[PDB]
Amino acid sequence: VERIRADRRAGKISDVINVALYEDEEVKEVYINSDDGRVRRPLIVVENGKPKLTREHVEGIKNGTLTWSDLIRMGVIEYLDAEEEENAYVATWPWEVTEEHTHLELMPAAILGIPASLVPYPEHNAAPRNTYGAGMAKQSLGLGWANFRIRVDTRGHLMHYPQVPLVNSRIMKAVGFEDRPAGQNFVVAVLSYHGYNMEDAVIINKASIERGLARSTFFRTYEAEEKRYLGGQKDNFEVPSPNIQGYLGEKYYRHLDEDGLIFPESKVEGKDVLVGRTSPPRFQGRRETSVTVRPSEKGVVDKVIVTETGDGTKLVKVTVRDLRIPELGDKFASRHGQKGVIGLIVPQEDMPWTESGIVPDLIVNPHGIPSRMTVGQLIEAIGGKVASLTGRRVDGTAFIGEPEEKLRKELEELGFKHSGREIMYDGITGRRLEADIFIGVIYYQRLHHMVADKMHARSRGPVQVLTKQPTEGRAREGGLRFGEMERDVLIGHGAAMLLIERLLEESDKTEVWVCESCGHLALEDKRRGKVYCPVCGEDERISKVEMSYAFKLLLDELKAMVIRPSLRLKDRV
Amino acid sequence: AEHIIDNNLLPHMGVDPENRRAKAYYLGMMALKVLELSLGLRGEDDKDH
Amino acid sequence: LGEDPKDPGGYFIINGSERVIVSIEDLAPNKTLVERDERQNKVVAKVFSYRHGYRALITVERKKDGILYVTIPNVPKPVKFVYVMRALGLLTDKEIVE
Amino acid sequence: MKKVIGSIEFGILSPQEIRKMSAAEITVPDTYDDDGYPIEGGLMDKRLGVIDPGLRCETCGARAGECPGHFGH
Amino acid sequence: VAEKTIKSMVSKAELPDNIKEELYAKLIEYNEKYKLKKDEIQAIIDETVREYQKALIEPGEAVGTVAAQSIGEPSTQMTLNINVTLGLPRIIEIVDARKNPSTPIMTVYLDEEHRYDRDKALEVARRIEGTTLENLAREETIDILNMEYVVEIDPERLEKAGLDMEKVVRKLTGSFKSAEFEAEGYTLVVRPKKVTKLSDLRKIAEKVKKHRLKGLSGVGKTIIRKEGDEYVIYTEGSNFKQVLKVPGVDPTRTRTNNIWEIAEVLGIEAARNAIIDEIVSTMREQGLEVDVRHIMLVADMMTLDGVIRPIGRHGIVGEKASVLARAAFEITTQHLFAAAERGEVDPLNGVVENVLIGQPVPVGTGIVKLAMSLPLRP
Amino acid sequence: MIVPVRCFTCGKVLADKYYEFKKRVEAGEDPGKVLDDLGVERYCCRRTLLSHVELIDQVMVYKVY
Amino acid sequence: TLAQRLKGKEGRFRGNLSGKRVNFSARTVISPDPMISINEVGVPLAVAMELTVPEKVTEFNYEKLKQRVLNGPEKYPGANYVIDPEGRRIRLMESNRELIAEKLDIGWTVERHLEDGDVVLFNRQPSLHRMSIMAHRVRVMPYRTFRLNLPVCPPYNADFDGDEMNLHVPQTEEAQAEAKILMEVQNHIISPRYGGPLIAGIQDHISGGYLLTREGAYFTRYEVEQMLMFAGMDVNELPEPDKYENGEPLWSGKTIFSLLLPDDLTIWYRNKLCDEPERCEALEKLIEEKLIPDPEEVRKLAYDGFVYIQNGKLLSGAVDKKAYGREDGKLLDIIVREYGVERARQFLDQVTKLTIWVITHKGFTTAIDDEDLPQEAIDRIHEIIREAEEKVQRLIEAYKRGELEPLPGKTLEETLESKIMAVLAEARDNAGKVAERYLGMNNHAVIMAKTGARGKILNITQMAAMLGQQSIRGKRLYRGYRGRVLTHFKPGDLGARARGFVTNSYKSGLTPQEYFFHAMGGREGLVDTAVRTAQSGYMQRRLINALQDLKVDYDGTVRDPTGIIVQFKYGEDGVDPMKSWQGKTVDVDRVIVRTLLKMRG
Amino acid sequence: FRYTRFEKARIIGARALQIAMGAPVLIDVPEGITPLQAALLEFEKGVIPITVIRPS
Amino acid sequence: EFNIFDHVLVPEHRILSEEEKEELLKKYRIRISQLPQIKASDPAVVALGAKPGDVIEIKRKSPTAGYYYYYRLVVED
Amino acid sequence: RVTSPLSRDQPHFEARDLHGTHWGRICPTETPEGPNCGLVKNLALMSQI
Ligand SMILES: [Mg+2]
Ligand SMILES: [Zn+2]
Ligand SMILES: [Zn+2]
Ligand SMILES: [Zn+2]
Repeated sequence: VERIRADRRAGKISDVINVALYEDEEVKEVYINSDDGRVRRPLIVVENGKPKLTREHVEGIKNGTLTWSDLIRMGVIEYLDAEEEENAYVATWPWEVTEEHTHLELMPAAILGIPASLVPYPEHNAAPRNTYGAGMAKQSLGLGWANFRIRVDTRGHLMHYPQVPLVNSRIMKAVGFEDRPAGQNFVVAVLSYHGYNMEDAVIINKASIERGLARSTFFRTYEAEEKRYLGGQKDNFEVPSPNIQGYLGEKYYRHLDEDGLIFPESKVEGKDVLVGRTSPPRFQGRRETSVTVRPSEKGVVDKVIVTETGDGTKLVKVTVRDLRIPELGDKFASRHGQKGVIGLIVPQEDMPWTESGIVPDLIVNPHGIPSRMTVGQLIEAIGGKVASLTGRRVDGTAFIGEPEEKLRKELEELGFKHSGREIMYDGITGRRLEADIFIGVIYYQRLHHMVADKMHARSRGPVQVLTKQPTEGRAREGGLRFGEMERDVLIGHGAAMLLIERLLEESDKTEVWVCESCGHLALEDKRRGKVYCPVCGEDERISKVEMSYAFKLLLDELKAMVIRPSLRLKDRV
Repeated sequence: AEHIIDNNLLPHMGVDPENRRAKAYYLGMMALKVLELSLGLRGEDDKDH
Repeated sequence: LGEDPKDPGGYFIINGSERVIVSIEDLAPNKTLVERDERQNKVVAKVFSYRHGYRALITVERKKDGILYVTIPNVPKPVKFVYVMRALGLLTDKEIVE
Repeated sequence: MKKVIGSIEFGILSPQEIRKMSAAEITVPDTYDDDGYPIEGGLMDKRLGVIDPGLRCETCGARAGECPGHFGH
Repeated sequence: VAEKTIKSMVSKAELPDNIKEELYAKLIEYNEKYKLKKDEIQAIIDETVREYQKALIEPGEAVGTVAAQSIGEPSTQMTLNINVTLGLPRIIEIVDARKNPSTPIMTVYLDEEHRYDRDKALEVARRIEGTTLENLAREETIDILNMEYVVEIDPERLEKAGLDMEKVVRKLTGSFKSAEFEAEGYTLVVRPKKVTKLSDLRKIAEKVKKHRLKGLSGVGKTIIRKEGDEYVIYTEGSNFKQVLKVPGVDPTRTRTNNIWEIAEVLGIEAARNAIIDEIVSTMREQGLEVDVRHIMLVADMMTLDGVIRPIGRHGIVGEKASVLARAAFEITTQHLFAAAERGEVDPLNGVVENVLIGQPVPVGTGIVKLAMSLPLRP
Repeated sequence: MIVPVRCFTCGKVLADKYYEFKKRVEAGEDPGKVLDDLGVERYCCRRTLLSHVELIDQVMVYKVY
Repeated sequence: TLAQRLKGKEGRFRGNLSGKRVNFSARTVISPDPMISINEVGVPLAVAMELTVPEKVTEFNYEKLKQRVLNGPEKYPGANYVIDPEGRRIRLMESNRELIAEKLDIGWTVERHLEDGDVVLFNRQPSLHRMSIMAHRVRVMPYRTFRLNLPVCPPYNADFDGDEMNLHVPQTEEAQAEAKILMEVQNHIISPRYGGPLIAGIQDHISGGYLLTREGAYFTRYEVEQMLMFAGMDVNELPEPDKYENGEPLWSGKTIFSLLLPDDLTIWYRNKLCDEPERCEALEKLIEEKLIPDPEEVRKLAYDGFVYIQNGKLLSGAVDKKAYGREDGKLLDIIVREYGVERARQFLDQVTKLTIWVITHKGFTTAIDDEDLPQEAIDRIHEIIREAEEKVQRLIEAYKRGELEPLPGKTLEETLESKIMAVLAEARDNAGKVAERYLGMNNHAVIMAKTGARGKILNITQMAAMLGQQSIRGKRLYRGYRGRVLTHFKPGDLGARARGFVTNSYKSGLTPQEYFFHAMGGREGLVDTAVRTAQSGYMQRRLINALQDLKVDYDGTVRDPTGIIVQFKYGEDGVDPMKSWQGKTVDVDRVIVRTLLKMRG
Repeated sequence: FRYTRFEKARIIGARALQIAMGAPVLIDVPEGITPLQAALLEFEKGVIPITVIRPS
Repeated sequence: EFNIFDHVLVPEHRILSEEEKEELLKKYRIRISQLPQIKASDPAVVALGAKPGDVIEIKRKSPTAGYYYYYRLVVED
Repeated sequence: RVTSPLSRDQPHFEARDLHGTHWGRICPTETPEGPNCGLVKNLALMSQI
């Protein structure tokens, strides 16, 4: 094992080979792995208490004369899989290495993933809070890609003024998050304000919103193809004539050009036609198959792309952009797992201000901070205030970040309180607040969970063909499901008439003819205007019974399963 | 039975009917590991490792 | 070419849609792991054999009776280890022992 | 007036009951032809109901969306 | 006001018997402290009667659905995972009427001769606890020169087991007649009589080591705790019938975790009481406050037919008279086909069937009947 | 992708002095002293100027028409 | 096939018969609104203009419905559809809105927009209990979010971190009447599960009540008038000032709080702030001796830990979770039981606004110095940690030398593990006590933890002193390499630090190994929750299907649909658990005390 | 004799349904109210004609 | 010997008379098949010497009402 | 992203929890919520395959 390790360190053999030694009184085994799928990490080789990495190697790396592969080649740094690491003894820090140590950790902060490194000071937060912050880091909005306008993504978001965090880890610069930020720095004051920020809710300044803070644009791309059918039939890109079937209306084609394509920079609403298309009839005039905006969505047409598919058919892609000014119900989350929707938009005159002339952009309730054990948020606020005052960004890397006490000392030296508390005045009364309010700069991210895309209201509309029940989804104007648990609470409340109105009257109410002789479903003949039971007869004793259409479907399924349900009718009174 | 033995019992040894000594030796190694774990000679294997 | 320089790549475009393959954390192929089932009171070793994309679960288990058993795919019931040892070419008991 | 369901009696359908309650006999496996019209004697025969809006049921005389459908055998 | 007058007024008042005694005791306690008058006592009695009338539950309440919701909702905040394993698995096992609960625990009480001193409790526990040969042995070694298994035991566990060496060798010799047992020093030597095959040695070696030398079957671990100046014995494993007829054990307060053993030994009513007690104890340990009326309703529904029944497809739901209610819960095809075979008739007297059809449910406002005189004018 | 015209907090105009601030920062000057010399006193305006990242030039290269 | 179309979650029974999608429903994100009553819900204008309620034209509402028809679907308040007595539906547009309006008569149906005072169903999923759906009153708001009052959140278990809720509009008169009578919010203040308050005050209300009613809290005339106007209390003249400071009158917070209580209410108990029982003992003795103590005598020995209300006047004590909190509010529970649900609803609506005004303008905040500790406290915590580590090392050495005594029923390894865990738990408790010693009542986080508003003392302990021992499945961390959780520790090391004992705190900063251990613990907790939820739901469904048909008959018995008597009397006493006093039939002592006080006062 | 919540709800629903399709109000009511509000006012005035049949 | 009724979990069991059973049936307006059932092999039944067809009056120890009366009908195994 | 072939509905208590061998290979904090907790993982920043 020692000879193989020495040969690998000398560069005689490849670095993919990993060797491990297993020693025991009963068994003695040596394992060598050189296959695929092994996840390894680099470690600095430590020999007799001295690491192999010296200052000369660092100088060569900085000067550019040495690369990482060169460092791997000399055996200074080696990749260790899980099997080889069983025999290793890694020191966490360079000043903690001894003669017993066999390896030295390169960067303890590198054990986290890319989204997990976005959180500043993760060691000062609870683990579930760090998990939530890592999860919500992928839901933020910002300048993700510079070529967003030419892309044809189905959904897209764009923050108008993205900002690099003032408190950020050094890994974020190397990863590339600083070039493509997804949030803004918010002046946040921890204060209870009129009960509108309780239960994780937040309060946002009206003037800040009107000045462009957290402004976002939502993109949606629609596509239309001039499909070709058998026999030479094909779709046509033109404004449909009023005489054709399926005509939506005159006002729905007001934005269409003579080629059937919508003009760019045209304001559109729900069910507005973007591409005018017609289709050949089935088994008459041509039908209408135009591509329209979603009923609950609106915006302005951004671009129109005219191209062809792989089969030569015409392809038209239309992108619609909608301005998303923050409002009530818009989800906002910090990097430390603190999330909540906007509870109230408060004018700047009513908002409190400090003795230095600082008005918070956001107000968070103090009740949410200590219960979740989030000290990293307070440290980030202090660091953001210090960075704004000094002009130098505060490093927030894990385990090597700027100490909290240093930030407090810098804040005290800058002329502010060490604790970050400032004297604030009430916006409405104008009097001094009895307590010094903690206020700082916290990086806040706007998430894609917007109330504009979540509000759904259905009264009546399309139903499923099979069950005669309301459809599913906001795009298809569907209804809300009244599940088994909802029926359970309705039963527990003792509301029988409410249950009848919900499950039967408003969902699938229908009437059927039931034969009173054999219990079979009678047949109504519209030709002769008579109702009779085909299996048994009984042209007279036929009664109409109302029930859910789902029950009729169940009866049909039971009959198809060679099961005869006999409905015994009873008088209402 | 011959087809099942050739194409199902340790295919990574091979499907050629000649390659049966290797399958027998691998099964013997498996039995040795089982007996070592049962008699306390060796410890359990961590699946999550 | 209309591409963002910061795009890392590493994905596929299928019919105009970006598809990314997610790595699967599977067990080590052709590796035998021994485990003890306390509820069933048995010792079972399992290996996953790979050959041209085909995976077969070969299981060697020993019950409370002290008799080893071999589980083979396309066989509805477990069979004895000695029977497989005999059918695999080892006739005499000396070869099976050695 | 109106009547409600008092009780439901279950059982096994007899072949005679299946024959009597059937509106048509199905023997052609094919459903639709090249033109898209339903095939007489097929599974989508108009005697069993209508799905297409322009179609008319031969047993009920009603249009799609209000014809309850009819069993075959 | 004399106590006789207060007692007469309490008896004359319309109240339950348990309320009457508590009210009389409270009135007696408050009479000497504040010198209550007759009118004050009468007003107190009237207020108590009014409060009792107000607390009565109105007819038509969906008590079963409310009980199910009030039991299931606290289970959404329960915690998963000596060796008592309470929590959501415990309540799941209780409501599912598991025949053998995981880690059974038997609570054993002692009479007046053993509940005061620790030595009597220890010897009662060692009598209850089942000790076999495999736990007493330090190591297992198969010997081939004598062609028989050899057993050695440590002195500490042998001394604590309460039986000496002679008791051990008399126990195996009487129970096993195929082979004889010889002993010297602190070692067991077994000698065969007609055993020659090596394979037959293993089948007789395992049978010897698993034979129970003393105690009750199914009990392997026993601990003793002190509470309320009394000694209570807690054992691992449940053998209620055997432990009931054991000297030095009080059978009036002895109970077990297994509700099936309670039903088999004590009765169905005792099984219902044990189910109620187990659910209440689990809820109290989890820190969730649940009214006992829901628990007693669940236990009464569980033991309606004289046997313990689960709440799943094999229990209360399985024996429901409604075909549609049975088919809607878990098994649809099997229940419907079984009803078709028997020609079952569903009277639609339940709630689920009326929900499915679209008829008013027989609960809440569904049971209210209205009448009105037609000649009505403003 | 472009510098905001006004500070998001108090509405103070900062876009006029942003390019001078960026030019002086890239020349090796202390950003705090540059902000002080430009009249940027409150740290909210300093937050707006320091945390802004210019990205419009990376968007202009892609034509939409 | 046919079998798969009937069984399963997506089958005909569960997916279409027992539960199905419904019409006249809406769903959007919820936002807080303390200004509306607990009986009201904020409905968006767009939602209100889409959802319609069919109202028949009668003699007393012909003009209103005619105006609704004339307004049209694009003008609020208007209508979308009109149904003639013949039964046909006519859509309303600009061309025919006048013709329909002049054709309106008795018997027509007008599908007008949602207006203020309408009854709708408000539901949050999952519906674990019957309080998950309640009937509210419609309040129309311009924005796009639902608005729910904060005290109604605990019944729904709803927060405002992106929660969405469903709204249902009943269409028939019988359904509307059933929702208005049975399912109103104020009718379900007391939870039937445990017979205690469920619709109660929460964190900010509790903190504001404590700030208002604590000792030394005084307010000026302007503040008192402003909070009275904000809370909506019907007060026309201020009471006599309690004291004068610098020539300006001042009012005690207890005096302002006493305006909420009824004039004939008397109750005394011990709250969560009682840390000196010797001070409550004198108050209890004074109350017991006389039963009508003088108000001046009570105020002389008043204590914040003992709350005493006499004839609606808060003579002593402070407001906390025991006042009107969920599952612990004695005052709210007494108000519900002795004054009805409408009086309780008014009291809750007034007190929430009053406490919100008090906490808003006084200033409540938390900062980084709330978890700060002096150097002596940190030194004591470090000494405790070092002593615990030394004890663990001594136990390990004793186990290695064989001197460790095995515990009954366990071997050496489990005995050593139990001893180590007990030592670490004792060290954590000692560190928590040391931290609690130096955190006074002036700290806002300590106020929140002690009053029961939000958080616990342990939460402050973790950030201040130390985190403690990280464990999964009730055992110390062991999953990793051979003999060690991490490579950075030596193999075979059974010490505290190598097994998941975090000596650092959140403020001090966790080491990478401690970070990994805390991540393991958090992952275990998240996995436990995500596994427990499914089993709890399955058990709830099984119980619901087992006990769906049981109900109380007119004779007090509970019977199955067949007719078999399950209980000859529900609960063996015929008492609703919702109306039961702490699980008992009748609270005799409370009735006796209240009647005696009423007759002697 | 006192009305239960279910009985009161059923009576109010029946009265509101009657008012919706005829059945003029027996007491003076303010203009612009719903039939449910009229039924609630009638119940508050104690003028309802609908009785409850109970088992005996 | 240890009586089965001395246990704290076992309530008092008493066999109802014919007139008492008829009065119980008349009071609740139920048939003999609408009562809760108890097996003939139950320890309480074999301790009381009852036979299938009888009704057992059970005096439960009610946590809420103090004493509660329950009735069970003896049925064959 | 790294995923596991195990079923999401089953509680894999031994597989969902963070292992000691995930140091430097699997991110300890970035995991999804719900059935994917502990079964869907992400590569560490220092991880090499
Ligand atoms: Mg939430
Ligand atoms: Zn017929
Ligand atoms: Zn038809
Ligand atoms: Zn500014």
